[PDB]
Amino acid sequence: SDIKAVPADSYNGSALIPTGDPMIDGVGPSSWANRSDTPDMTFHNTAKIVPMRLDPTYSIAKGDPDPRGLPVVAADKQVAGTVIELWVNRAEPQVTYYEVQLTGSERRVMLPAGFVQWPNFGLWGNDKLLVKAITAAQFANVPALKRDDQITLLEEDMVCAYYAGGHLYAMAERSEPII
Amino acid sequence: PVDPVTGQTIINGEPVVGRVFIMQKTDGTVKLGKWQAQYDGEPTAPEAANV
Amino acid sequence: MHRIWQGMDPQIIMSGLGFFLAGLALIIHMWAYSITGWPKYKKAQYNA
Amino acid sequence: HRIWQGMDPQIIMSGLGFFLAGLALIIHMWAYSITGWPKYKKAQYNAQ
Amino acid sequence: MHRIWQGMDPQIIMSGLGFFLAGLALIIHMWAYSITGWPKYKKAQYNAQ
Amino acid sequence: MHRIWQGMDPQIIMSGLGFFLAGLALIIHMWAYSITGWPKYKKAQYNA
Amino acid sequence: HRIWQGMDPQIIMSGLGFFLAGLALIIHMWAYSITGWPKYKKAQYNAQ
Amino acid sequence: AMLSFEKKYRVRGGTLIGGDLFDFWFGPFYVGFFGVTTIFFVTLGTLLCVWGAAMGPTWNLWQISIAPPDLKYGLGLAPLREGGLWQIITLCALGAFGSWALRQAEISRKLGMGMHIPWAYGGAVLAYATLVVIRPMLLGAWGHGFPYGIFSHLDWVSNVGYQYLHFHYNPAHMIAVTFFFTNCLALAMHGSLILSVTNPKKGTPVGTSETENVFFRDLLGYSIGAIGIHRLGLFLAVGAAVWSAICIVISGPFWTKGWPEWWNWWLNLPI
Amino acid sequence: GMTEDEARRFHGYFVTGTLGYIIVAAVAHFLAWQWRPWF
Amino acid sequence: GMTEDEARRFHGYFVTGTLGYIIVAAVAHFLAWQWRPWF
Amino acid sequence: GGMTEDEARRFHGYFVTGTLGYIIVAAVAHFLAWQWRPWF
Amino acid sequence: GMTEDEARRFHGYFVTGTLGYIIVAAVAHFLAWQWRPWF
Amino acid sequence: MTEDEARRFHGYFVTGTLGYIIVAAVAHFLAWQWRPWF
Amino acid sequence: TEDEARRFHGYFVTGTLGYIIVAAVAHFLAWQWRPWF
Amino acid sequence: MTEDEARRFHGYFVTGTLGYIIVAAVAHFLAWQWRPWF
Amino acid sequence: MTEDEARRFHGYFVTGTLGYIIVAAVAHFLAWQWRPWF
Amino acid sequence: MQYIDGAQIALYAFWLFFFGLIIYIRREDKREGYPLESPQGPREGWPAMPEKKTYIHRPT
Amino acid sequence: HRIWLMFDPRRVMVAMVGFLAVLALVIHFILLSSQRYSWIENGTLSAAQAPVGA
Amino acid sequence: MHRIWLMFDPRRVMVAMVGFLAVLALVIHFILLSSQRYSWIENGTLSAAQAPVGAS
Amino acid sequence: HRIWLMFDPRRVMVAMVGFLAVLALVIHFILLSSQRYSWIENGTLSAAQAPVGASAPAA
Amino acid sequence: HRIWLMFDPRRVMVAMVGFLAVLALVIHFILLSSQRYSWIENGTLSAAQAPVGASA
Amino acid sequence: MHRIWLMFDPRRVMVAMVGFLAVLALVIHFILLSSQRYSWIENGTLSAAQAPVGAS
Ligand SMILES: CCCCCCCCCCCCCC(=O)OC[C@H](COP(=O)(O)OCC(O)COP(=O)(O)OC[C@@H](COC(=O)CCCCCCCCCCCCC)OC(=O)CCCCCCCCCCCCC)OC(=O)CCCCCCCCCCCCC
Ligand code: BCL
Ligand code: BCL
Ligand code: BCL
Ligand SMILES: COC(C)(C)C/C=C/C(C)=C/C=C/C(C=O)=C/C=C/C(C)=C/C=C/C=C(C)/C=C/C=C(\C)CC/C=C(C)/C=C/C=C(\C)C(=O)O
Ligand SMILES: COC(C)(C)C/C=C/C(C)=C/C=C/C(C=O)=C/C=C/C(C)=C/C=C/C=C(C)/C=C/C=C(\C)CC/C=C(C)/C=C/C=C(\C)C(=O)O
Ligand SMILES: COC(C)(C)C/C=C/C(C)=C/C=C/C(C=O)=C/C=C/C(C)=C/C=C/C=C(C)/C=C/C=C(\C)CC/C=C(C)/C=C/C=C(\C)C(=O)O
Ligand SMILES: COC(C)(C)C/C=C/C(C)=C/C=C/C(C=O)=C/C=C/C(C)=C/C=C/C=C(C)/C=C/C=C(\C)CC/C=C(C)/C=C/C=C(\C)C(=O)O
Ligand SMILES: COC(C)(C)C/C=C/C(C)=C/C=C/C(C=O)=C/C=C/C(C)=C/C=C/C=C(C)/C=C/C=C(\C)CC/C=C(C)/C=C/C=C(\C)C(=O)O
Ligand SMILES: COC(C)(C)C/C=C/C(C)=C/C=C/C(C=O)=C/C=C/C(C)=C/C=C/C=C(C)/C=C/C=C(\C)CC/C=C(C)/C=C/C=C(\C)C(=O)O
Ligand SMILES: COC(C)(C)C/C=C/C(C)=C/C=C/C(C=O)=C/C=C/C(C)=C/C=C/C=C(C)/C=C/C=C(\C)CC/C=C(C)/C=C/C=C(\C)C(=O)O
Ligand SMILES: CCCCCCCCCCCCO[C@@H]1O[C@H](CO)[C@@H](O[C@H]2O[C@H](CO)[C@@H](O)[C@H](O)[C@H]2O)[C@H](O)[C@H]1O
Repeated sequence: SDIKAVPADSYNGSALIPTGDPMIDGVGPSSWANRSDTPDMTFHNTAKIVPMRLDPTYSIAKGDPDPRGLPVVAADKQVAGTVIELWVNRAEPQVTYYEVQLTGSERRVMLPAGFVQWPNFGLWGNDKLLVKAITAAQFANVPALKRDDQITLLEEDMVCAYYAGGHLYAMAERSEPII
Repeated sequence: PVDPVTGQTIINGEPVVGRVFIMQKTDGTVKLGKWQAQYDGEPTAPEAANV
Repeated sequence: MHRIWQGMDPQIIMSGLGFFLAGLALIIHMWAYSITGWPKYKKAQYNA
Repeated sequence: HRIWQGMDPQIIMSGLGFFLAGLALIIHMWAYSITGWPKYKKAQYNAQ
Repeated sequence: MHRIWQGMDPQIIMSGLGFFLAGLALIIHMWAYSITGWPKYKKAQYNAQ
Repeated sequence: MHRIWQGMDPQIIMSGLGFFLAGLALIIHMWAYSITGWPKYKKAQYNA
Repeated sequence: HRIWQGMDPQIIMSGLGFFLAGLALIIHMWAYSITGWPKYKKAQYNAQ
Repeated sequence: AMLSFEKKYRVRGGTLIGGDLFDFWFGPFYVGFFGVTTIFFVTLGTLLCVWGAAMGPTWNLWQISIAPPDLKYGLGLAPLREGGLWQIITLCALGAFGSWALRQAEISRKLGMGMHIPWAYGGAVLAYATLVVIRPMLLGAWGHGFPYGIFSHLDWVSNVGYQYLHFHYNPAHMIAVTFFFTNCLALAMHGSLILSVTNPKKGTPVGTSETENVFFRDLLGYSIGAIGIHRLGLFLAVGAAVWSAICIVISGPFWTKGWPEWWNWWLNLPI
Repeated sequence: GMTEDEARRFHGYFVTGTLGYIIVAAVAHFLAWQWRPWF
Repeated sequence: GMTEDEARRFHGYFVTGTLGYIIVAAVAHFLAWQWRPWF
Repeated sequence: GGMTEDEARRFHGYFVTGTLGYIIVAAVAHFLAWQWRPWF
Repeated sequence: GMTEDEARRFHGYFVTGTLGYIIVAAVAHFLAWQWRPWF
Repeated sequence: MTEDEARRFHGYFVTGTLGYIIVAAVAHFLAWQWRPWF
Repeated sequence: TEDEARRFHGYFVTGTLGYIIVAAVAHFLAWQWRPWF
Repeated sequence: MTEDEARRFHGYFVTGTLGYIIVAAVAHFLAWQWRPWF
Repeated sequence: MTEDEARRFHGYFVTGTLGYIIVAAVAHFLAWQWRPWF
Repeated sequence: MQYIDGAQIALYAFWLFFFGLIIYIRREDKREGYPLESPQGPREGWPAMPEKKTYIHRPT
Repeated sequence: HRIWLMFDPRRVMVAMVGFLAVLALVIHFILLSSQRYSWIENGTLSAAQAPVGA
Repeated sequence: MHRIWLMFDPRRVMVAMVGFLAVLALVIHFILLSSQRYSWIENGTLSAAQAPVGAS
Repeated sequence: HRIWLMFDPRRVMVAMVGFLAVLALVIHFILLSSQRYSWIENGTLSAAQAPVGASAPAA
Repeated sequence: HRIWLMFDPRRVMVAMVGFLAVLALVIHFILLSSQRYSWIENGTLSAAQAPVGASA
Repeated sequence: MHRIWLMFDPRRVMVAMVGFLAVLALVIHFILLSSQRYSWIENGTLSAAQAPVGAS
């Protein structure tokens, strides 16, 4: 019993019910793989994913909104923080993560770009970021990093798994039949 | 053959209770045989080209 | 007697009673037209 | 009379009315074809 | 005798007895109509006048 | 002899006997109608 | 008599019922064909 | 039997219909409400296909054919001998194809995934629905659908294609073929690219994402992204089915003459 | 919904409306019988 | 739903309604029998 | 459950009374039907 | 299930019911035989 | 989702259903006069 | 929840049985119009 | 679950199965009189 | 939605709906004078 | 001979090649997540799971 | 009955409504396209005039 | 019988019911429009005596 | 009677009902396809008039 | 009414207008494709001259 | 003997056996239905002397 889940009934093939809070214990869609605890490296032995402040040769293409200083609207339609720094992939130039400072600051969390949607599919005014996967309160329980400048593959899985697991566990309604 | 009196169909000397029909497959379809058999009822082979 | 109406909205009763009476009166009127043949025998006189 | 206990009187009247409405309409159609009433009287008034 | 009704809802009994009686009386009335030929012969008189 | 009814619901027994008796009486009645020819001969006397 | 011990008495009787009911129905079919009983008595009543 | 990492993912929730009653796994398969609905329609449809084979002249697998009704029945349910069995099987197929898509949506919801697979599958279902539902309704008879037989439905395609005297000149068919051919070329390129990096020249280390982008820039001057290739493959494969559905639905319901004659508009431009 | 007190007065008006409607219908069928009897 | 006191009074109302419906139906068949007997 | 021993005892009384009244009334209907068109 | 006391009481009613049903069915076969003997 | 609003909704729903059925009954009777199907 | 199941069962049983009786009457009407045996 | 509920369920399942078989037997006997297949 | 403007909206919706049906009834009256369909 | 012709021979050679290829690809499919876990013990379908495959990484 | 403690009453009635609706449509559609019971066209014929397969 | 709405959502019931009724009404109207006897747009003005009847 | 320990009664019921529905529909559909038992069209015929299938005679 | 507390007036109004516009276009095009009510071509004919479906 | 169940679990073998028996039974019933001699739905009531026999 090291996975913190119990079978529903004694019939085999039955689904597991998590015992605690599946977001943090990593069960079901919140599960992560035990990847290597070392940062990914580019072709020249440098960290693959780094914040822009560590490499000033990167910039934002013209005609693309600068998401820094923009509000982060969570699944509650309540602002969960503000984007302050971008994490980019140097092997293939692309935004990978957003760094969000909470409303009462005192901490910074990461937000994968795959869960970020823009208003009107990015066609009309882009004044905020949409995060449908997690609530504003659970932004505070996103796993943190060991260092402020590089991210290993182990934690990379943990942040992505935590957000992806919130499409089933953010609210009780999301884990229930529609009819 | 048909019974002269009752009108019943006789099969191998035994009358049948009911209206007898000859069984057939879907729309009277018959499985194909050899590829040469495709040319029975067809016109014969065409004459040589005028060159 | 009156205890059958307890808990019932008087508007709902009158709206549902009017629906019954209107549709029933229309059906029996069409029923009565066909039996007596009233509009036919007078329409044909004015259209002769 | 104890059979009515725990039963909503409105549901019972709405189930008796549904029964009587559908049974009376079926027997009326049954009686129309047996007596032949509307047919003979309508043919009298529509023989003009 | 009366213990056969223990642990049962009296309304389920009355609903099933109505189902039995209504379905049975419909089958035998159709049975009876074809045997006596009642509505046929009476409606034949009234539809020939 | 009574020790066979041990641990069995009496309402289940009666419903399963009711199924048997109802379905067997229906099959034998149809069986008996064919043999005696009862409704056939009486139907012919009234529908002639 | 030690063949019964460890066996369910209901399973024994429910398995004898299946055996006897199905065998009595096979042989009643067998007996009807051999004697021709319903055929000859049906033909007496259904040809008059 | 389960994969060595599978146990922690087998959790409840994510269904669209039902609760713990239909939230179990039969062997490797997940059984939902739409898993139960799939099995019902698959069993009913397959048994009726076997019955259609038994009604026909042969048990040969290639020669079995269950044909649609005659055009004179015109959107009615024909006799089962005369094509009505084809219509019943069509309903079972539609129910099974729809249930399969909804069952896939339930599985992705349980795994915290996107909804791309059900909608990608819907492109194939749309093409099938155009062939047996939409186009026959526009033409006014269920008999415009194709028969259910391995080589019988090839005869239908041939004769329908020649109903327009040259089906190659269909403008939507030309586009749909290009989508199919480009998809096959792109899939070969993508499969080779991943395998060549992961299985490189013997004795050398496994390559990186730079190696792919550098290689395709060296060969062609442009390298689509790692996400770009998967977006393109989805677009090419699904767009092939969508353009196929368009190409068949315009033949008959909209264009009735030969397809070569359609190109009059290009030849009669004022210039 | 209605309480017991108001359902007693509602029933009083409802019964009066039913009787008056039936009285008018009775005269209607009475006048229709002389014009064209249906039996 | 209802109570024993409520069902005792209801049963009295229901029986006098069931009864009275039968006599008026009995007159209906009596008048119909005089007009066109169905046997 | 429902209809305990006391309730079932009184229910069985009203059931047997209703069953007999149904039988008697049906017997008269069969007697009237027999005089009109006997079925044997 | 069913106890020892009520297994016998049920069996007594079942035997009486089974017997009375057979005798009543015996009279029906007696009457049917004088009407249409089936052998 | 309370017994109070379930009763208020049921009264309007029943009346709306009741009204819908009668208009269909009048429509069917009107069509039977025009062209009966039996 | 065992009491609410018993009350629902009465509604479902009555509705199921009443629906079959109504369908039996419709089948009776169709037999009068055009018998299938 | 418990053997107490495994005895209750099996009683209704067998009676339901027996009821279904009997009505099917009646249906097959009805069809045989109308149009026998042997 | 304060439930009070719903009454305000309902009056406008009912009048607009009933007014549209009356106008459409006149259009069917005009079309009947031109070419009856019964 | 008479019934046997070149197209049939080529078709059956292709069938054998395809079945071999499918066996090889199914072997490659079982390089992750195997052997399967069951209450009865370890399980492998046909084809059996292949030997462990190791990659080569660039030095740091 | 305790059957509703095993199956959800809300879901059973929804699935039962769907099955009966589909069954009723199939039977109505089978009869509609038959020679004998095409009631939209031949519903006014009497039982003697209705077609019989032969 | 108001207790039914404590089980089923009135929003989802009405939307599902309105959708089914509209689809059913369109199907029946289209079936009659495709028939010979009740193609009311074309014949329409024929009396019941002159309306088509299927073969006997 | 122990079969319900090794199998979920809820799932066996659903499987059984689904199997019976498929089987019943298949048999009804096969008979509707047959000439002798196409009861919608020829159900009013007597057994003496019902179709009987036979093979072609020798001559 | 209390129904507007259940359904959004904007969603209902847009859906209703969209339904009515589609329904109106369908009916106008069904009559246009018919023979009796192809009013753009035969609209000047009198009711006696307008085409009628066959009495067969 | 019984130790085969210590090698194959009773549940899996039973499901496979039931599945194989059902498929075999349906295949044989359908094979006979497609034959001339044993199309019992159609001929059925023919005696063994009247039943079709394949050509010699
Ligand atoms: C190319 C190379 C590779 C080619 C091959 C590629 C293969 C790809 C797939 C790979 C996996 C295959 C193996 C597999 O699926 O194993 C499942 C099972 C082990 O399952 P498990 O792990 O023990 O089960 C877990 C769990 O479900 C436990 O639940 P429980 O034990 O309570 O099971 C309850 C189930 C079963 O009960 C049943 O009654 C179901 C019986 C199904 C089979 C028989 C069908 C006919 C009778 C139907 C019932 C009759 C009444 C009882 O109850 C359920 O309800 C489970 C879900 C069933 C489906 C949903 C409900 C459908 C309802 C409507 C339709 C009804 C039927 C028409 O193991 C076996 O069955 C062992 C044998 C496996 C090999 C296949 C053998 C096939 C033999 C026949 C071949 C015929 C060829 C034409
Ligand atoms: C040749 C064929 C015949 C014919 C033969 C039959 C026969 C026979 C029957 C029907 C039945 C039905 N037919 Mg048809 N029918 C014909 C032509 C039509 C036409 C048409 C366009 O001409 C239409 C619209 C219909 C429509 C209908 C339905 C109204 C009805 C029920 C279907 C059903 O089960 O739904 C199921 C789907 C649902 C969603 C069910 C919804 C819930 C229902 C409404 C609840 C009922 C509760 C019940 C009444 C309560 C009873 C209470 C107790 C009395 C106390 N028929 C022709 C003339 N029809 C069936 C029926 O039930 O009739 C009563 C039936 O058995
Ligand atoms: C053979 C068929 C006939 C014909 C038969 C009909 C019939 C019959 C009708 C239409 C209708 C319409 N036709 Mg057409 N129509 C023909 C040819 C045409 C042609 C054309 C180019 O030939 C066109 C463009 C149109 C266009 C139109 C639209 C104006 C309208 C359908 C849309 C709609 O609902 O609008 C909405 C347009 C409006 C003006 C709606 C106004 C609504 C407001 C809310 C009324 C408010 C009243 C007041 C405020 C409140 C009173 C409250 C209480 C009652 C006291 N018709 C041919 C000749 N047409 C329908 C219609 O609605 O007609 C009026 C209709 O029923
Ligand atoms: C003389 C014949 C004509 C012609 C006539 C036609 C006609 C007519 C049509 C096409 C269509 C197509 N033609 Mg062509 N065609 C010709 C020559 C060609 C040539 C060529 C090299 O010359 C090519 C490349 C093509 C290419 C194509 C495609 C664009 C298209 C087929 C794909 C498709 O629709 O997928 C769509 C995919 C599907 C329909 C599959 C759906 C599958 C469903 C959803 C799931 C099934 C699951 C299954 C039952 C599971 C089984 C069990 C499991 C295995 C266990 N044509 C010639 C000139 N062509 C077809 C088309 O566009 O169809 C829409 C079509 O009907
Ligand atoms: C074959 O079918 C075919 C051919 C068709 C043959 C037909 C056959 C059949 C079977 C026909 C059936 C006919 C029938 C039988 O049921 C018909 C039934 C008719 C009936 C019952 C009519 C009843 C009418 C009642 C009326 C008009 C009451 C009006 C009340 C009014 C005006 C007062 C309102 C004001 C109030 C209350 C004050 C509010 C106080 C308040 C608010 C306060 O105080 O708070
Ligand atoms: C043609 O061929 C086939 C079809 C085969 C031929 C065969 C046909 C067959 C078999 C027919 C069967 C017929 C039949 C028998 O079965 C018919 C049986 C009919 C019956 C039983 C009718 C009963 C009617 C009862 C009525 C009208 C009662 C009304 C009561 C009222 C108004 C009082 C209401 C309460 C009030 C005012 C106060 C409430 C107190 C409250 C609220 C309180 O206290 O709070
Ligand atoms: C084609 O021909 C074929 C068909 C082939 C030929 C074959 C035919 C065959 C085989 C027919 C079989 C017939 C048959 C079987 O044997 C018939 C058997 C019929 C029977 C048994 C009928 C019984 C009817 C019972 C009635 C009416 C009882 C009513 C009782 C009432 C109303 C009281 C209810 C209680 C109340 C009100 C208060 C108590 C509550 C209390 C105290 C509380 O709440 O506490
Ligand atoms: C075509 O050819 C073919 C025709 C097929 C040829 C046919 C061939 C064959 C082989 C036919 C076989 C026929 C047959 C086989 O033997 C027939 C077998 C018939 C038998 C056995 C009938 C037995 C009936 C038993 C009855 C009626 C008992 C009723 C009991 C009652 C009423 C009491 C209920 C108890 C109570 C009330 C007390 C509750 C106490 C409680 C709860 C408590 O105290 O707790
Ligand atoms: C050949 O032809 C084929 C086709 C093949 C033959 C086949 C035929 C078949 C199978 C037919 C089937 C027919 C069928 C059954 O299945 C048909 C079933 C029909 C039904 C059920 C109709 C019911 C309609 C009811 C309606 C419209 C109700 C409307 C209610 C309204 C508007 C008021 C609501 C508003 C409220 C409450 C606001 C208050 C809010 C409040 C107070 C608050 O907010 O609190
Ligand atoms: C040739 O044709 C082919 C097709 C080929 C031949 C084939 C034919 C075949 C195979 C046919 C099969 C038929 C079949 C079997 O499968 C048919 C089976 C039919 C069945 C079982 C129908 C059952 C219907 C039941 C209904 C309608 C019940 C409704 C219940 C209601 C209304 C009550 C709800 C009450 C509520 C909600 C109150 C809640 C209170 C609460 C909550 C409270 O108080 O709290
Ligand atoms: C040419 O034609 C072709 C087709 C080719 C030839 C054909 C060939 C073939 C292969 C045919 C196959 C036939 C076959 C296969 O074996 C047939 C097998 C049929 C079988 C097994 C039928 C069994 C049915 C059982 C039923 C219906 C049970 C119902 C039970 C009920 C209703 C009770 C439920 C309620 C309960 C339990 C409540 C208590 C709960 C409680 C107490 C709680 O909760 O506690
Ligand atoms: C099999 C139905 C498939 C339903 C799936 C698609 C949903 C859309 C439903 C479209 C329904 C069309 O409705 C269909 O109209 C045709 C028109 O000939 C009717 O067709 C039948 O009756 C008409 C008259 O009634 C006859 O003239 C015609 O020869 C006969 O085939 C069908 O009985 C009816 O089913």
